[PDB]
Amino acid sequence: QVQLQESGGGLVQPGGSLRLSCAASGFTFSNYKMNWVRQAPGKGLEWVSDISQSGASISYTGSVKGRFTISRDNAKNTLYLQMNSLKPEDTAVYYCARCPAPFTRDCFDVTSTTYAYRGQGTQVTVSS
Amino acid sequence: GSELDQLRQEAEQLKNQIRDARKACADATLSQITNNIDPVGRIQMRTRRTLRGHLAKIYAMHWGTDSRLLVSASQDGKLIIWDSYTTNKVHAIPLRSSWVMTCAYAPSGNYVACGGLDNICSIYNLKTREGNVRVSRELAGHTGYLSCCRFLDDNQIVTSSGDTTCALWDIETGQQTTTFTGHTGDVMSLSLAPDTRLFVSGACDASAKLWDVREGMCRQTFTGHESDINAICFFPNGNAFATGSDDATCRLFDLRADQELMTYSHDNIICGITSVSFSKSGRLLLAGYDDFNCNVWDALKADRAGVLAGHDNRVSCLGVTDDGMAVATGSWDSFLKIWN
Amino acid sequence: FSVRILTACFLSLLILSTLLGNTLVCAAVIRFRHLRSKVTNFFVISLAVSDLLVAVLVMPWKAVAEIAGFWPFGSFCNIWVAFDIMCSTASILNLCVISVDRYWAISSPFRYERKMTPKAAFILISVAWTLSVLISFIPVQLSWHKADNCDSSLSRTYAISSSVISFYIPVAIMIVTYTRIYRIAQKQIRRIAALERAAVHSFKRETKVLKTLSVIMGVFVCCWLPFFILNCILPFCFCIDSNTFDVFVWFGWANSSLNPIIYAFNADFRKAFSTL
Amino acid sequence: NTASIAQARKLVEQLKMEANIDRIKVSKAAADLMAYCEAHAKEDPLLTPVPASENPFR
Amino acid sequence: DQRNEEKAQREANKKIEKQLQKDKQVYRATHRLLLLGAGESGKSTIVKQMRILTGIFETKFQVDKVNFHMFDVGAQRDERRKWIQCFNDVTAIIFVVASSSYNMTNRLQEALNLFKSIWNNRWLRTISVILFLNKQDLLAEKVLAGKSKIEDYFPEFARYTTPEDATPEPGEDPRVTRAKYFIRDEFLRISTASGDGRHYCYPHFTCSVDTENIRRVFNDCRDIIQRMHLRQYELL
Ligand SMILES: CC(C)CCC[C@@H](C)[C@H]1CC[C@H]2[C@@H]3CC=C4C[C@@H](O)CC[C@]4(C)[C@H]3CC[C@]12C
Ligand SMILES: Cc1cc(Oc2ncccc2OC(F)F)ccc1-c1c(C)c(=O)[nH]c(=O)n1C
Repeated sequence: QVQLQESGGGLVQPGGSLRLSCAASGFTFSNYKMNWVRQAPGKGLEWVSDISQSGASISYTGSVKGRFTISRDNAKNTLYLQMNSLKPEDTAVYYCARCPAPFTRDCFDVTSTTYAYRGQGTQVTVSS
Repeated sequence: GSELDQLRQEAEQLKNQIRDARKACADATLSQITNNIDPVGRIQMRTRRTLRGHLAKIYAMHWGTDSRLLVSASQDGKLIIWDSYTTNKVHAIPLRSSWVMTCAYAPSGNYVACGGLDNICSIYNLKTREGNVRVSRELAGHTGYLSCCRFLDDNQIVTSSGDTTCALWDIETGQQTTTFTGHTGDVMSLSLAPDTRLFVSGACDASAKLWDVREGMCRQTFTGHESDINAICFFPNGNAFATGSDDATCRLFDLRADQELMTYSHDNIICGITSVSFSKSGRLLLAGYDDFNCNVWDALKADRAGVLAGHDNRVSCLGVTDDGMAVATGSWDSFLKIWN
Repeated sequence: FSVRILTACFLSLLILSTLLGNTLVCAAVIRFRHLRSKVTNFFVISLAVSDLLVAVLVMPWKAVAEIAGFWPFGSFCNIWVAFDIMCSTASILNLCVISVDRYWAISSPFRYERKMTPKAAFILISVAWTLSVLISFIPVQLSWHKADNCDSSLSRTYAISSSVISFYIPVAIMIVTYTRIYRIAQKQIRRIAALERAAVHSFKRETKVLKTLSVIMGVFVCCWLPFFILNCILPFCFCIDSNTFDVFVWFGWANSSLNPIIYAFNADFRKAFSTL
Repeated sequence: NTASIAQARKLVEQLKMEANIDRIKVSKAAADLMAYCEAHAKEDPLLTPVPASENPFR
Repeated sequence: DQRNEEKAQREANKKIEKQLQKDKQVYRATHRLLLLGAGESGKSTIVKQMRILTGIFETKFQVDKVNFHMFDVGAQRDERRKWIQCFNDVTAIIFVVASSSYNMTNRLQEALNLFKSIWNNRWLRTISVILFLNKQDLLAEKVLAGKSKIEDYFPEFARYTTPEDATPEPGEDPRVTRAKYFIRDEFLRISTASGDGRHYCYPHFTCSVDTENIRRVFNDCRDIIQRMHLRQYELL
């Protein structure tokens, strides 16, 4: 079973630090273009970050570009999202949406809810 | 309190118990008795009959019970019903929608199925007394792309659509007698068992859920895959079935075990599978990959018995006759190579 | 074969390379279907057929006559000249219709796909072939190549009328079509630059089209034109003798051997050549 | 939010109906599959090389 | 009999092949088109402004005797990893992108990711994209009102300026043109990051002028087939 369990998150201060530990078990983690997506309360699923199969094609969305930092661990089969300098708009449930097709630089994991290879969802919230 | 999280925890513990029950009956695997049967060798089949009548890429095909008349779908809006014995096109059905993804030949040869991104399963009459072919029934109840369908009989069929739900249709009335709901991802293919009592459908959630055509519910869920299960085919024994997904690995699940028995993987082939079919004996697993070559996987040793040349585009459709006489592989080059 | 052995081996390997290339193209367009079903590929098929013809019934006779000094089948000199023209001007017209098809596919691709159907491609191929027929066979039946030591340039009264409609008008149409192709390609390349360079914020790709045209058009010119200018000025006579004119004839025929490496060099043809 | 609760309920009932089944041993399943293969290989033209006598394709 | 049913089947196959050869001409004539977006990104205004045309499933238009098959996907599901593979022999993927919805969810980043998945696809890599930066009539004032800013969802805006090869609209504020060309170049970045040469993006700006929009599609598909044939002949 393709299961993704994102450890960490919670409620932190806006502008601090946060690290999500997405346990990627059930598939060859070193062959899928794992990425990060979030879902704010009242907002749809938006793409956050992305990393290649080996860690070269690293890309983030404009809202987290330079702030967040993704890092895949092919040895531990886990995907990390080092959040730095958080913002009030970071109130969202971050999912671990995975690239369905391996060995490809393409996937539509930015789709709406009921997505197959998506994380179970960690409630990453900030204070005000 | 916290119905969502509590129900998710109960679902997680139920999945853990199911996995433990699967591993409990998994003292051995299909590869543990690999020394009891002789190998099959590299049997490189040749193109006995080539079919070049399509204009666009061929997305789906299906064989008939007579093992002579085969149907094929292409994005040009034509449903060419070939004659594999003499290389002749019996009919060229003008499809309502150009882009189509499914094919299902009736077990009696009188009907045929169509459908695609139009979310409508177009049933056409073949042996009608009106001369040419026409729309025998318009099954329009799906909200997603009608990926695949299979003909149980001239009265009721089941279609795997892109709305995460399958549905047992009814050619007599035209409505879904029962809907097969439970797939988390859009369904990509389904196959009927030789007993025709229950069927399994492979979706894009790495979980080929087994359904019951009678009760309309999901019997079992096979979560052994990793990527979008694009193809599926029920083992000729009726208790097992293979699955072809995008993870470049084919897996043979068994209904009586609720788990995968053999994983047909190979490092030389990294492209996913969108075509899976079994021969008359089920020993050969015809697997049409995305590398423009169909791999004839051995269902008992997990090794390809020889890739198939010819096709230069992705083979998205492949099927063996009811007697295993020949396998007709159609790819995205508007060609169908019938291998034997 | 002491000093003539070099030219003998050169002609031998020339015939072998021509035959190999043409047979490979024919086998790729008759065994496979991704190189015969396309409309623009029918002209390449016809070119390869004309090349196989000039390699089987034009090149070997001229080669053995050159390496033997004499002329085999002396009574068949007129028939061999008929075959030589029928093959060479057919190859030239095939190159011309290939360039015309490419110009139609580059300038007005929609009009090309609507008007230049496979039926229209067959009509154009037949037009080129019957043009070669009227240029070669009919003038031979009337003996238009005179004014058994079959070594002559051409009758001045027929040479001007033949090399013009056979090469000069075809080579002019080819020049115009390839120049318009280069202009449209450089316009598309300017657009591609305005896209990619802006995405990053030109002439490296604008030189690739020039190089591939000098390989396609420039090689054909540098092969056939040095022979056809002589064919046009030799019956007019400082001209060159018939001995050295054979070198230019063979240089022109070298375009026939180079055609498989020029036009069948695309990836679609190379993929079938690798498996064959 | 009620859609998520409905999906969770459906998943729970599906997993419960899947759990209380008769999952036979993988050894017995492989034995049945290999027995079916051995019994149906004699009439399988794809597995064994079929001559052009009764094969209407070659 | 010996030649009774066989000859009938042969003549039926001959008639079917004749019909198929007749249909191949119009199939090569009707260049199929894929019209999609990032979700309510203004594709309905494109279907409305397309030959004034079973709901939103497929529309056909013809200009200069060149008919087209624009297949709208406004009725499918959100997951698009399978039905988008059916557009592998398609001519142009007309991507109607809401160029002013960068603040509303970040729909602009969603469209960027959709265009990236379409570009680097295994089947859509040989097909160009007619990028239709729709909702320009709203972008005309979205950047000045401050309700939707580029820097809130794109930090590269500060490191970006209007290109020298830009064609602004008569009467447009420099900031509007700067944001429009920034979106265009952000699409073109991942467009040209493939480096294959088999397909190139065709960025256009729609929904600002109510003229014939299918004329732009015609002029784009013309150059599309031009560059396709050039790559076939190794000329580009
Ligand atoms: C031998 C001497 C007399 C010259 C004869 C000309 C030969 C080489 C030419 C003339 C007409 C030509 C044919 C015209 C049309 C076609 C259809 C095309 O789909 C495949 C090639 C094919 C079948 C050509 C093969 C070569 C051909 C037969
Ligand atoms: C010199 C020559 C020219 C000729 O014409 C063309 N040749 C090639 C292509 C087009 C032609 O026609 C053009 F004018 F339009 C045909 C035969 C010969 C010839 C050769 C080659 C020879 O070796 N011995 C010999 O006697 N003759 C007469």
